[PDB]
Amino acid sequence: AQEAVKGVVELFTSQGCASCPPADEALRKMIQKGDVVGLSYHVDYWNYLGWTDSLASKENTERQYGYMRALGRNGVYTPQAILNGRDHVKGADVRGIYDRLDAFKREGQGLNVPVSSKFAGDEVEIDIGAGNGKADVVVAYFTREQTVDVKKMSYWHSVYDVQTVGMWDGSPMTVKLPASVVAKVKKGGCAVLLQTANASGDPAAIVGASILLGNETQLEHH
Amino acid sequence: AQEAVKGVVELFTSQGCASCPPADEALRKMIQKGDVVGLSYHVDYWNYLGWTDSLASKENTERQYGYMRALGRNGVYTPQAILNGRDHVKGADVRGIYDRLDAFKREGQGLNVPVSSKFAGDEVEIDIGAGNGKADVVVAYFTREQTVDVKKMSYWHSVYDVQTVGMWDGSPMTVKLPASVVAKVKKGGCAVLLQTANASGDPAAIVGASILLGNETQLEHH
Repeated sequence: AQEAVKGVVELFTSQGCASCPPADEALRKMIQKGDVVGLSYHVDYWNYLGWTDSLASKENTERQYGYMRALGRNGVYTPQAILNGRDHVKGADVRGIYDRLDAFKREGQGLNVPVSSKFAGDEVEIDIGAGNGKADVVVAYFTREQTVDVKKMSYWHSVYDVQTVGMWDGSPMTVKLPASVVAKVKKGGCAVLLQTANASGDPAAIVGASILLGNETQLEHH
Repeated sequence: AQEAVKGVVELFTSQGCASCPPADEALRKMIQKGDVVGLSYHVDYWNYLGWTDSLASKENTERQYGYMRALGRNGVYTPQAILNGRDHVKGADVRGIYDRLDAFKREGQGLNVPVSSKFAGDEVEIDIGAGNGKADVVVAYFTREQTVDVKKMSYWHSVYDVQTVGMWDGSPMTVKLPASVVAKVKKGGCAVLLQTANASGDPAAIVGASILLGNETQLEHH
C-alpha cells in the first residue's frame, strides 16, 4: 500500500454561518488530498427562514452536543472541527488540524484498528481488525458534492444520516449491510467510524476509520 | 407606585449543566427581589439519557439560537443571560447584569413602553402603552417553582411555552386571551415581552415587559 490515513476530521458548519466558508475550503482541500477521513455536518442552529440550507439536521447538531459534553465544554460554535473524536479546533486552522493529528499518531492515539469497506455486489461489507476495548461501528452517510443557491456554493461530504450498525469488542469482525445501504452509499459515500464512548455514552475517541465512495471507478495509467 | 422594573433577564440553563447552578441562584435572588422580569429557559443540549431535565425543550434552545444570530455571535453556551433582549453576559455575574441594565436605562434603552397584565375573571388582559416602531407581543409561560430529582433541586420561572399573541405598532392596545390561557398562567405565571426583531426576524430589544403570576393573593398589613 503506502502511508496510512492520518485521522478523522469532522467539521460542524452551516451555509448560514458567515465565518464557516474558510473552514469549508479547508475540509475540501483535505478531502481532495485524501489523507484523512473528512466529514461535514451541517448544523441547524443557523436557520431562520431564508438562508436555511437543506443540508442541515437536528441529528447533526445533536452529535456536536455529544462532543461538547464528552470534551467537557459548556457550549458549541461553528466552524468547529473534531479530530479523531478526541479534541476540537477552529475549522479553518488547517495547520493546527494536521499538527494535532500527527501529535495523536506519535502517542499511539491515531487510527490503530484497521477498517476496510467495499461493495459486495448488492451489499456493503465492512471489515474490522483486532484491538482492545469496545466501540460502536458507526456509519455516516454523505453526499459527495452538493451545490446550494447562495449564485451557487458547493459543499463536500455533507452528512445526512448517521447510524450504528454493530458493536466491536476487540475481536476482528465483518458486518454485512443490505441493498438499502448500498443505495444510500451510492448517493455519495459513507465513512465507517470505529468509535468508543465515555461513561455517559457520548462520542469519544475514534480508533479506526474508512471511507467508501459510491463511485467505484478504478483509475489506471498504462 | 414606586420605582419601575429595571429590565428583563432571560437565563438559558439546564440541570445537566454543571456550571449553571450559580446562575440559577443568581436568577432566583433577582426574582425574589422582584425588580426585574426574570425567566429561565432550560436548553435541551445537555440531555443524554440520565440527567435529562423534564424542563428542557427544543423551542427554548431555538430561542437561544435566535439571540445568537441577532447578537452576531457564532455559538451558544450555558449559563447565558440575555438582558433586555439586547446583550449577553455570564449567568452568574449578578453585578454585571444589574450594572448592564442600569447602563441601558441611562441611555433610554430600558423598558420605555408600559405593559400591564391581569386576570379578567376567566380571561387574561394585557395592556400596552404608546410608543414607536413595531414589536411582537410575546408571552412566555412558566412554572413558578419546580423541583427535580438530582436529592432534589429547585428551579424558578422555568419557561415551558412561548407564543406571540399579537403585534404592536406604537399605538396603545389591549389584548384579550381566553380561558385556555388563564389555565396556563395558573400553572405558574407568564411574562409579557414587547419584543422587537431585527431584519432577519430574530429576537431583538425588548422595550416593555410585565409578569403576571398565577397566584393573585393580595398581601396587606394593618
